[PDB]
Amino acid sequence: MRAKWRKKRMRRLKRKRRKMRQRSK
Amino acid sequence: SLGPQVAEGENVFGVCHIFASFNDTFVHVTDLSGKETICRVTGGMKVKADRDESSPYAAMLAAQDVAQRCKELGITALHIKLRATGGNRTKTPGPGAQSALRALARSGMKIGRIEDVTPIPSDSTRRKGGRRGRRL
Amino acid sequence: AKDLLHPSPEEEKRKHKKKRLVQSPNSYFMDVKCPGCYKITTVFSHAQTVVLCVGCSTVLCQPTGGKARLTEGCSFRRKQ
Amino acid sequence: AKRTKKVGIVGKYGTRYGASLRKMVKKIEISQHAKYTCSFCGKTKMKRRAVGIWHCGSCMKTVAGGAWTYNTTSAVTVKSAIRRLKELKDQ
Amino acid sequence: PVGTMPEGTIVCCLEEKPGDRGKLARASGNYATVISHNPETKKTRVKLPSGSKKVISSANRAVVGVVAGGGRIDKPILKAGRAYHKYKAKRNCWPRVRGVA
Amino acid sequence: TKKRRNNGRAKKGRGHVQPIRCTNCARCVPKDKAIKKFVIRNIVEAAAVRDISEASVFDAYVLPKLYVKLHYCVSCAIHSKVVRNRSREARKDRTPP
Amino acid sequence: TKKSLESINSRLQLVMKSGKYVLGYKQTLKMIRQGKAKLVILANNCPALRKSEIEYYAMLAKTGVHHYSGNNIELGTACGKYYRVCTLAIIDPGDSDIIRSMP
Amino acid sequence: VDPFSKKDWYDVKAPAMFNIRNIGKTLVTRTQGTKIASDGLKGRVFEVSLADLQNDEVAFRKFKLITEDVQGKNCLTNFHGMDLTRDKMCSMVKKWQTMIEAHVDVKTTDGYLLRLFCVGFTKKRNNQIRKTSYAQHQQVRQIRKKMMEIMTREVQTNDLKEVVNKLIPDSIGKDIEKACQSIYPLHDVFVRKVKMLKKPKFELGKLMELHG
RNA sequence: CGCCGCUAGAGGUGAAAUUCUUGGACCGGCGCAAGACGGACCAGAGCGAAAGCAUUUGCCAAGAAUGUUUUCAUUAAUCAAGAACGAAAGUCGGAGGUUCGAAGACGAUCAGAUACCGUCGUAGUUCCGACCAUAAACGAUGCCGACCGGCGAUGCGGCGGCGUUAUUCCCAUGACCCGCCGGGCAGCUUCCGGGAAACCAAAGUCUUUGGGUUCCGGGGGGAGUAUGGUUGCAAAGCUGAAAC
Ligand SMILES: [Mg+2]
Ligand SMILES: [Mg+2]
Ligand SMILES: [Mg+2]
Ligand SMILES: [Mg+2]
Ligand SMILES: [Mg+2]
Ligand SMILES: [Mg+2]
Ligand SMILES: [Mg+2]
Ligand SMILES: [Mg+2]
Ligand SMILES: [Mg+2]
Ligand SMILES: [Mg+2]
Ligand SMILES: [Mg+2]
Ligand SMILES: [Mg+2]
Ligand SMILES: [Mg+2]
Ligand SMILES: [Mg+2]
Ligand SMILES: [Mg+2]
Ligand SMILES: [Mg+2]
Ligand SMILES: [Zn+2]
Ligand SMILES: [Zn+2]
Repeated sequence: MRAKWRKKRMRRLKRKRRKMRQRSK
Repeated sequence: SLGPQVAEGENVFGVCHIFASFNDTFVHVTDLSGKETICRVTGGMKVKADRDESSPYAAMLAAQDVAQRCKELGITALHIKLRATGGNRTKTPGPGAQSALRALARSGMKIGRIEDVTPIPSDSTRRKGGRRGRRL
Repeated sequence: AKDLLHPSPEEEKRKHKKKRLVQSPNSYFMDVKCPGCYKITTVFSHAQTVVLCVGCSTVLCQPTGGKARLTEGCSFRRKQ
Repeated sequence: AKRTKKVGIVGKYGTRYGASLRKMVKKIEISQHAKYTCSFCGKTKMKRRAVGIWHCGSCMKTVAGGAWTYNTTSAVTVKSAIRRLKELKDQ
Repeated sequence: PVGTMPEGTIVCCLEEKPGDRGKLARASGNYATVISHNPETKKTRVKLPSGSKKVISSANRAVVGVVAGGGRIDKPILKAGRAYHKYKAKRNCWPRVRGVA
Repeated sequence: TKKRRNNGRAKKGRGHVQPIRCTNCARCVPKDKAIKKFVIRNIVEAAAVRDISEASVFDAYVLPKLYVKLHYCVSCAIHSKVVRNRSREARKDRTPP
Repeated sequence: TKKSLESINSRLQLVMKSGKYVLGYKQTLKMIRQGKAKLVILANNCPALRKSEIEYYAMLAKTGVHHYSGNNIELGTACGKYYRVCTLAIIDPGDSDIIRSMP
Repeated sequence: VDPFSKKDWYDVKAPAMFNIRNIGKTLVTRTQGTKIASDGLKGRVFEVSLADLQNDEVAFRKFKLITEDVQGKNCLTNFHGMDLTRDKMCSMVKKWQTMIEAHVDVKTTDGYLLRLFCVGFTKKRNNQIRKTSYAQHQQVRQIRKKMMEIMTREVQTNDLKEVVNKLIPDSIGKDIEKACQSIYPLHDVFVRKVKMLKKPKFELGKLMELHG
């Protein structure tokens, strides 16, 4: 696994957790 | 028919466009103006196989057919213009031109001066292959 | 063992202006014998501005980067 | 004192009709309510009349301008093309 | 008249037929493009604001420039009140009720 | 580690070089990195020049030359047999005969 | 054109502090009737009636006319004052040569 | 069907004072109702290279012709433009030179206005060690102004007959070569292209004047 | 796209097909329209603080370097906080849409392909207004100042050379050739020394250890992640720990 795609999948997980916080503020 | 000229000693000229690509070879006979097509036989008109229409064996058959039709219609000499896919593709001609020039010079068809009028763009417009392009 | 105390004058001429010891200026003051009536004018060598005689109102030195090129061949002297 | 930080002139509306719509209306409200330099008398008295019409206070020379500015940039391009086609090859 | 002006001239308030006092391109901020003059068979192509290229006569007239008031549809109406005043100024064209409703 | 002092291309003073497309695989490569040569051929292969010389109208008064800027990239140039590999002491060399 | 424009602005800078000049249309009327004015400067966007009247008075009273290609705001900037001016009359230059070079 | 048995042959007459007036023979379908034979033949052009027109000059400097009309089974052509060959244009382009370009519009004496180009390459001197041979670009701007200036006072005061008679020995290129050596020794300055963009009138009387 | 001539195939491949065609494809000759793009000339060349910058001409201000017996008189170097630009991609308005082309749709290979090959094609790629401030933003090498080898070169200024060649002819710049000087992109050799070596005239003047100054590293993961603060319309950016 590339460091680039590890960073982008952790970025997608960060966006998912941000949407979870916006879903339950 | 007799056509253009009787009492030989003066040649009747025609422009022979040869468009060679990596997939097909065009031989085309026009007058000195540029509109009146005299004969036009491609590679696929002489070769049944689609992978062998770019072969130099297709060029011999197409050029002999065109040289036969030109001797039937009565024109003597040819000014050969040579061109390829030069807009964005490879500017070098394909494998058909090397055989087509020999097959025109073999059976009649006295050749005048040959000029390689190839369409060369100014400043390298956008290539079809993309970023990293052709692979294997 | 290079002799830095008493070097060669040709070597110190071929060196740069400020690298040498005394740091003497490479410029000079030249005497132009203007052919107008009689006047001889002292003028700096690397003349930045134009040089006009007050008597004949002719151009003596053209402004040129480096040193000033001259007019018709007036003489010049070196006084140091 | 800087009372408002983002709404500007649009704060007369309030909480209604969207942030992007208020942001897009902000620049053209500033454009229609700003005074412009009169090209004839040199003053800043170009007040907006009805839509498309500008009016200078001094010397009363009413001019037909853009709908929201004094000169549309497309109209300035049209004026440049008109003078180019005028002095190009004598009509 | 459009036969006098050269090609590419940006004009407005032009005419379909010669002598009807201005029909085409009359809305605010619109223009036509004059091209393709012909000495024989006196015609002229004009590019209209819809993008259509119409062949018209060469004797009809047109004022040079664009119509003032361009960019009028840049601002949103932003409420029902300005739409009510706009359509009350224009004509009763606003009983806009949904046909499914 | 470093394989080359020049790091492939010849960019030393400037910071950006315009990419020029390749010929075989058509990849945009900067021109100081891409293999840029200039092929000079006869317009007819030398085994077929004699046939046109025998069947020519003029008495050998025309001899055209075909000049093409050839522009390969180093990813396909090794496959295209131009830029073959060398030794560590052989990478310091110049224009081959 | 840089030589001509920077020359005109430098001559105005020198007349600004060296010589004596008058300002405004009503004062240039008295100066062009008394004949003290030698050169007048009109703005680009001055109105045509005032422009033709000042040109008529100058060509009756043997006075040069210079049309300054510029708005009256930058003409006031060129004469060096914060307001705007459309009509100048250089009645006495200090060390300049506006009334010598151009006419 | 055999349409070439029905097709007709017209021979092409070049205009005067090249050396001769022979070009070749072209195909005409025939005249049939609306399609007159003098319709497309007026629009047909030609593109011919030398050693047959200019009485044994160089093989490059091609010529672009266009047929004005036909007169007694002989279609008479007229000058349309002038080009050079691809191998000559791509030749004399060395990797260590400086290629100076120029182009200018100019009107002739009559109602013909044309657009002509100019190409120049640098020249290494005899016994020169420095292989670069570049310029300071101020002489390049000055020589672009110079080559734009020379073509004005040739082609403005001369119409087609005199400018073709000046392009017979390439006197424009030799004049630029003579007036060029004070700046730089530039190598084989040619014009490389000129084409006609505006044509005023048919002018059969001026064509008879071109015949003489 | 408009016409003209001929004709059964033309594109696309390792090989075929998806695509268009007697409703004329493709090919040649002429004209028009659209927008993108500045090759060859173009180089271990130049400029710019970097990102970056290549058709001609005009205008607008700017700057390096050089030549200065010209001017002021320590006005200087690096920088917490703060600020100006900042490739490409992405977001919000207005104009169109040439080519390419994320996604998407098929046609092929493959046991399996949605990928590598091909055909069509949206967003985008263009320009004008704003936002985002990121890269292998590289020379993986902070800035200023001195010293410590040579050589052949290149570009930019200055100087010298009854040397060579160009105008019409003394008068002056033009081009070549030889040498020197100032900073610059550079190359070869070397035991001058460093370093683990590759390699480096800097990555040297470091146990014989100290010229000034700014920022960061303390095994690998967790992790540039979580929680806070802050900027942004958003994607996200900056600061950024602990358990194990
Ligand atoms: Mg990757
Ligand atoms: Mg809208
Ligand atoms: Mg509705
Ligand atoms: Mg409703
Ligand atoms: Mg490796
Ligand atoms: Mg970079
Ligand atoms: Mg169909
Ligand atoms: Mg075609
Ligand atoms: Mg960007
Ligand atoms: Mg939107
Ligand atoms: Mg496509
Ligand atoms: Mg996929
Ligand atoms: Mg989106
Ligand atoms: Mg970073
Ligand atoms: Mg730093
Ligand atoms: Mg020099
Ligand atoms: Zn007013
Ligand atoms: Zn390649």
